[PDB]
Amino acid sequence: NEQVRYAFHGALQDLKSKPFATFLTVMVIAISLTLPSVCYMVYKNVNQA
Amino acid sequence: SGLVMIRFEHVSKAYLGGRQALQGVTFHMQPGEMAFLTGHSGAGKSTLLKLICGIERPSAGKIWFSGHDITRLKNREVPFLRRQIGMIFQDHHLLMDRTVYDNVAIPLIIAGASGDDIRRRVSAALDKVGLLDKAKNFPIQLSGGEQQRVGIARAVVNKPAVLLADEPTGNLDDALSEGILRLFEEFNRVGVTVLMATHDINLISRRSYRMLTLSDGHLHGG
Amino acid sequence: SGLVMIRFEHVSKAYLGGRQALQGVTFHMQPGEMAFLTGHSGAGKSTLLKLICGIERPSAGKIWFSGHDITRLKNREVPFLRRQIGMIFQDHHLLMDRTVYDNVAIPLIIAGASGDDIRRRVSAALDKVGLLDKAKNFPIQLSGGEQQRVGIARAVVNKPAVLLADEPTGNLDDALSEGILRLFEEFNRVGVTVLMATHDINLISRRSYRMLTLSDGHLHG
Amino acid sequence: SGLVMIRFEHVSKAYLGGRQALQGVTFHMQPGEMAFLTGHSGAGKSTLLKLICGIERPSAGKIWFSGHDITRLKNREVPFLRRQIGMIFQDHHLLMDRTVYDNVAIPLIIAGASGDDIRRRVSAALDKVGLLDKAKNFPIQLSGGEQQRVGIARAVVNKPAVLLADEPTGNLDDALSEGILRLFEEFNRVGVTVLMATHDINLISRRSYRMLTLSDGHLHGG
Amino acid sequence: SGLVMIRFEHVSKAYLGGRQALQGVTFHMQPGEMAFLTGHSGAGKSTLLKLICGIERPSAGKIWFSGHDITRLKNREVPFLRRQIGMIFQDHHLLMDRTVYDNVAIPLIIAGASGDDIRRRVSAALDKVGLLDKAKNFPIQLSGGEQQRVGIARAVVNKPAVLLADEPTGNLDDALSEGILRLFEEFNRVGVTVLMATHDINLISRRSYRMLTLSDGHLHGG
Amino acid sequence: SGLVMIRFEHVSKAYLGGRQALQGVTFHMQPGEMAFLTGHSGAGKSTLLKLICGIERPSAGKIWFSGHDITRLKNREVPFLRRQIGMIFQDHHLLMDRTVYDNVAIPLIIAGASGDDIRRRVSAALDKVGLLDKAKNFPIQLSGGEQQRVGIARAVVNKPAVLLADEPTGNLDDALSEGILRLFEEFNRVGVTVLMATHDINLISRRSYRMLTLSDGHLHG
Amino acid sequence: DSINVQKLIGATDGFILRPFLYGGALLGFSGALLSLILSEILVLRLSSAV
Ligand SMILES: Nc1ncnc2c1ncn2[C@@H]1O[C@H](COP(=O)(O)OP(=O)(O)OP(O)(O)=S)[C@@H](O)[C@H]1O
Ligand SMILES: Nc1ncnc2c1ncn2[C@@H]1O[C@H](COP(=O)(O)OP(=O)(O)OP(O)(O)=S)[C@@H](O)[C@H]1O
Ligand SMILES: Nc1ncnc2c1ncn2[C@@H]1O[C@H](COP(=O)(O)OP(=O)(O)OP(O)(O)=S)[C@@H](O)[C@H]1O
Ligand SMILES: Nc1ncnc2c1ncn2[C@@H]1O[C@H](COP(=O)(O)OP(=O)(O)OP(O)(O)=S)[C@@H](O)[C@H]1O
Ligand SMILES: Nc1ncnc2c1ncn2[C@@H]1O[C@H](COP(=O)(O)OP(=O)(O)OP(O)(O)=S)[C@@H](O)[C@H]1O
Repeated sequence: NEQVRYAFHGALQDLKSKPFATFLTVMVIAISLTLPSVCYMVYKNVNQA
Repeated sequence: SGLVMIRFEHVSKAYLGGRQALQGVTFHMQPGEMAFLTGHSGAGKSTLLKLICGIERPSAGKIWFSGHDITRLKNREVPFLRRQIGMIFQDHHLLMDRTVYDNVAIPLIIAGASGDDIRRRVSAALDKVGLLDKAKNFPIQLSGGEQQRVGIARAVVNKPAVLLADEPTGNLDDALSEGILRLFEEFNRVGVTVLMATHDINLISRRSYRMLTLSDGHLHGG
Repeated sequence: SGLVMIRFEHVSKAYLGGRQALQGVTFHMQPGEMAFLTGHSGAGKSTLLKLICGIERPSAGKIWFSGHDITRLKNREVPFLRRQIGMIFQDHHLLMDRTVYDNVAIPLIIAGASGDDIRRRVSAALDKVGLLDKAKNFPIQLSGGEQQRVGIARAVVNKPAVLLADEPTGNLDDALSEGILRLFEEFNRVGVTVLMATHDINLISRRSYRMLTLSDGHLHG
Repeated sequence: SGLVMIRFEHVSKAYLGGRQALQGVTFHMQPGEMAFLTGHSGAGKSTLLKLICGIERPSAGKIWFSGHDITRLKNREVPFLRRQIGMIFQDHHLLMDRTVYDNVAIPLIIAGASGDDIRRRVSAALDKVGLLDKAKNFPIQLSGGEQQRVGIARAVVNKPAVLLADEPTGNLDDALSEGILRLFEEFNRVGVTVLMATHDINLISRRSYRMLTLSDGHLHGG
Repeated sequence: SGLVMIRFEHVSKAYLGGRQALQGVTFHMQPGEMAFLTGHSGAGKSTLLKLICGIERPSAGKIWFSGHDITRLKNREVPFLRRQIGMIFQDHHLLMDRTVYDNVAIPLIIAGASGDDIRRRVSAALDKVGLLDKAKNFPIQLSGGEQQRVGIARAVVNKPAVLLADEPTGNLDDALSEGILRLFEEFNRVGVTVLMATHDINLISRRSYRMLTLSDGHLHGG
Repeated sequence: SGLVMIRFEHVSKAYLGGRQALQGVTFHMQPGEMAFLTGHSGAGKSTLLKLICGIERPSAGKIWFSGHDITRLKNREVPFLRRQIGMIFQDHHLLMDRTVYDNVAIPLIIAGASGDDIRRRVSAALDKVGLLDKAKNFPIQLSGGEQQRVGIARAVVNKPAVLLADEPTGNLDDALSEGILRLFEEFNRVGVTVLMATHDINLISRRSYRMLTLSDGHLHG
Repeated sequence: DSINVQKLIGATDGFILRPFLYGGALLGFSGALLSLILSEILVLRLSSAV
């Protein structure tokens, strides 16, 4: 059970190790769902209209 | 005799290039024996030390570690074979980007140990090698014969049943090499076998330990 | 005297940890001199060899390579300093995923050479070390004493003016160590200075070359 | 134990000058054993190697070669004793006026062999020593450590049951001496004993073979 | 086996400062065995040689000299223990104010011997060491490796059952050191054990004698 | 050249027995030179080191210490000759019934020093050898390799102009012998000449210092 | 280098397949959350235009 604490610690310290690249990657993963989301909203709002 | 810790039968290791690294190596090592593995450059010295850890599999013969045959050890059981084997190479494999404390505490985290359990053992292990009060510094700013002392400290952590030294002190001074050898003798006293492979002439000549003289893959002559 | 190929003034190198690696190392090497750099482990033997290549910069003093000062060489000019320096380390830095022929032709393409020119020089370089008819095979298939032999072959390509060896033959047999040392003489004969830094005792005691003793960063004496 | 190849009982060798070359030498050598015969200059090292070949007869005691006692071997049977013994000295006894091919092919002509039989064995023997494509040159134009390699090639021809090396590599480089020793180990692997007498310190110190330390004619202390 | 001349069981020697000179030294020596006692500087080499003579008493374990236990030997019987022990140190303990003849004749006067008996034995003992015609000169005007030869001559007088050499030839030339070692082998041939403790690398490497490698008070590893 | 610290002319030393210990030993040592005095047992290695301290007087020739002649130095002036000479022997001459602190403060009180002055210098001297926090303990309690370390500490007190070592590390391990030799370099760096006389072969072969070979009383050559 | 050292010391195949597994899962979750928040704010900003 103590094994899954070094796991979280290592993953978090790895993501924070290079915040430049980490932020760049979370941004470009944010874009890839942004438009699918907004296009589903224009799907439902015109469906209601 | 009793429970031979390491035992080869007719072990051969031919590589994908079709050349013989070992040929008919047969020997056994009692639980507590300290031996030297000498030989010329092209002899399968580090090849012999690789088969024991399960890093490489023999092309023939059989290998017995403790009481279990590991000739065709399943890949699931390999990580538990190396947990009983301490490995020291010519150069330290230290992770230079991380503190010595954690760099030594790795094997306990591998096996799974309490946070306070880790604190006690690494402090003790860093003390037997004589390198306490050094646990906070990084491997880069320790001196050349001081990084190796951590490599032994990392290996001796978790009480390995065998240390396999692959030409340690090869880049160390003669005065420092003797000190490392007195360290290995310190561990061999309690319960753990040693198979120090080496090139040094004045290091094995001052001790009365069993010498295994590999020559073109053939193991013992004396 | 003439044109001292390597010359150190009262030089020092303190690292970020605030410890003295070198202290007041002064010496000079003629173009053609072969010397041995010996010392204990805590002596800056590799640090001394690192200042010559521009890998590290001195904290004090002055360093002259050939007839030029390189104490504060700009980062624009370092790659042309290392093109006249042969660098052999204890552990060969061969590229494990690439054939020997392309693992020894690297220095030539660095300066830029013709395909025919590359073929001729590497073939000659691979023959001086005696490892011809071995160029098509990968370094993993060679023995522990030939991978190093390629390392010197890579260093001697482009005809460096100086060969720097950082404890070569440290993982090599005593029979092989003499063979490697006879290789470095073959080069020191023609035009290249050698600064073999080593721990060995029966390799430097069979020769009458200059011995540079480093003790806690203090050279020779 | 089994069939001791070489065995001395109480062998002494006093010469016509009335001085003792050996005194009470007692030892035995198994068929396959490799041993070193060390000692100071005036000790009967080459005297001990002379009694085995039947070149000299003991003044006391008995000598057993294979299963046969050769203490008072009849002069008719001596040439058949030395046919099973390979002899290498400090210097090559090469016949410098004759080609290496025939200089190596001598022992087969001594025993009596077919012309084509001679061609096959000397080519093989010149290959184990690694000196093929050298069979046409004369011993004078081969290098110093290359003439000795033929001397081993001549001895190993006809498959001797024992090589007796009388300080070989005494005029050879340290790098060359190790190569010759790896050659002797190559023969010792298959079936043939070796009794290499030597002075070298760094040659016997790298191997784990039995060492026989003659001192003023007294043979073994360890 | 038979009658072990020297035998330690679990011998430890802790001094008044509370530091361990020896820890669990266990070994035995047959009557005639020649052995080398090597080790680093701080190892109990001369401490081990001190317990045998009864100069120092063990803090634990037992010591057997010949057939008699001398662990708690009574102070009345100590002088008769050392009469069977020859003692040679790194430096000669010669009495420089007195002639070599009497300086060698001391042990017989200690035991009590006839005046003519003393004349015969010291002349013989001065001859085995090769130092006859030197009995009238004083130790000061003999050369450095010549005073030590008397120290062996004094020890070998009265036919000791064991020579204990405490780093002899430590201030002697390499050429002279080998000569002294051939002297010790000369005595070991007849009936007397030797426990030469030493630091020399090229002296023990030329002989095939048992080597006892002390390391921080722990005795044997090979 | 400049001021030769030690200079021997055609010198000889025949003892009362009528035998030649030295014969025609001529050499000179600069102020700062480190040299090795090697030879066999019958060669006057210690006799050569004894003439420098005034312990023995030459039977011929001339001996100059610093800039002064000491060939026939009067018995009134010898104690001031030995105050600039550090004397290390094979066997340490430590006083066994007296603590290390008072066993190293002997040279200071010889010349006469203040109690505060004595405390400061011996504490610094006991720290250069690395044997601080050991001064309160008796020499018998130290290991065989630290009693010698006090011996050098005693010699280096009062800052001698020359260190004379008579086969030190003869009863010391090879690992310890190098440590003692690294100590003598630490002193040869600043201002003190060293005349290490030794039998060792792997201690003098790792350095590039001047080697004075004595063969039957004939020096160098 | 850390992975090689861990495998040599005796780390199991699941010990090495962990920091990454959690890293990837956390990265996906965080990216989806941030993407949804950005989408909501951009649609509510275009609500000004509508
Ligand atoms: N990057 C560094 N940061 C801090 N200290 C360093 C660094 N590199 C070297 N040192 C120190 O510098 C001293 C000498 O270092 P080196 O030059 O490597 O000596 P060296 O061990 O003889 O070289 P080798 O063995 O040929 S690689 C030692 O005390 C090292 O700890
Ligand atoms: N991965 C490999 N592929 C092919 N041949 C190999 C490989 N590893 C080793 N060999 C060969 O195996 C023989 C002996 O193996 P080595 O492990 O290199 O012996 P070694 O060099 O004495 O050990 P070290 O590393 O020097 S202590 C040599 O002929 C090598 O060329
Ligand atoms: N033909 C001989 N006549 C008289 N004495 C001899 C003869 N051959 C050898 N000796 C003596 O025998 C003793 C030892 O014999 P050797 O064979 O000379 O030993 P050895 O010198 O160790 O052997 P080598 O040739 O050096 S490997 C010496 O005292 C020699 O002088
Ligand atoms: N007081 C003395 N009386 C007579 N002869 C002496 C005296 N001191 C030394 N000798 C002789 O002088 C020669 C050389 O003596 P040493 O100077 O002691 O040589 P040494 O043995 O190299 O010195 P060491 O070993 O460093 S103490 C030898 O032949 C000694 O016998
Ligand atoms: N009288 C003593 N009092 C306290 N400790 C001592 C005494 N004699 C020896 N020791 C210690 O015992 C340990 C080993 O004993 P030693 O006899 O000095 O070993 P040794 O130095 O190898 O023998 P030698 O004389 O060098 S051959 C060392 O740690 C010494 O400091």
